[PDB]
Formats: sequence, structure tokens, C-alpha cells
Amino acid sequence: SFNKQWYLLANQIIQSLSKYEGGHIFEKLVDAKKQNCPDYYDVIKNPMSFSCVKTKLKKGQYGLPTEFIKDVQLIFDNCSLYNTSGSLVAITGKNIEAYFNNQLIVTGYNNFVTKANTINE
Ligand SMILES: Cc1cc(C(N)=O)cc(C)c1-c1[nH]c(C)c2c1CCCCC2=O
Ligand SMILES: [Cl-]
Repeated sequence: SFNKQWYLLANQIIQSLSKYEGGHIFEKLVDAKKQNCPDYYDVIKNPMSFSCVKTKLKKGQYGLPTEFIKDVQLIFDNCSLYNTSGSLVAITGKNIEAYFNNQLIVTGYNNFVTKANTINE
């Protein structure tokens, strides 16, 4: 069915991000002490990781395909907010964001978004 099909696609896409070069930095939430960033959660108020998205997909927490996109984009927006533009972490986020947005085209995922936008118009 409709929702099962884009859930399957979303799981495929999130897994490709996890395997992308340097994608491990987005897998788990930042540990303020262990990653030497004591101020992280003072700056980042809506934290998000690949593993959070996988949990929402596993549990059935998304109702619309755009909710998946919003959460993944939030990871990259957190990245560019906290990290300085030239840094290894900021580079990695820009790389994976670019990859992610291309995958939404290549997999047809955006077409589920287009179909769902007309439904809830
Ligand atoms: C670089 C890094 C390495 C590992 C690891 N297990 O090696 C784990 C994490 C969570 C991270 C990481 N990821 C992000 C999105 C961030 C960090 C910490 C540095 C700056 C703050 C920051 O934004
Ligand atoms: Cl690393």
C-alpha cells in the first residue's frame, strides 16, 4: 500500500546515508561530554540522528512522507548551525545533504511527497 511503500523507501534511503562516507558522525546523538562539546544542547534545541529516524520508521511514527524529509534535513541544519563552515564535520554534512537530496529524486521518493501533498490539500 501507499504508506508501506514510502516507508520502505525511507528505510532504504536512511540506510544509504548511514553507509555514506563519514555518515557515522550522524548515526547517534552527540554526547556532550564524550565528543568534547559541552555547549551542544545549549545551541541545538531539536537534536536528531540517523538512529532517531530509523526508530520513527520502525515504530510507525510518521504519517506523511515529508515528515521523514524534515527530520533528516534537521540533522544537516543542526550540523551547519553548530559547526564552523570550514570544518570536517560541516563538510561532511554538506556532502551528505547533497547526496540525500539527489536520492530523493533518483528513488522516486519525491513523487510520494507530490501524491501526498494533493491528498492533504
Ligand atoms: C564528529 C563525531 C564523531 C563521532 C564518533 N563516534 O566517532 C560521533 C559523533 C556524534 C560526532 C559528531 N557528529 C556531529 C553531527 C557532531 C559531532 C561532534 C563534534 C562537533 C558537534 C557535532 O555536530
Ligand atoms: Cl570521526
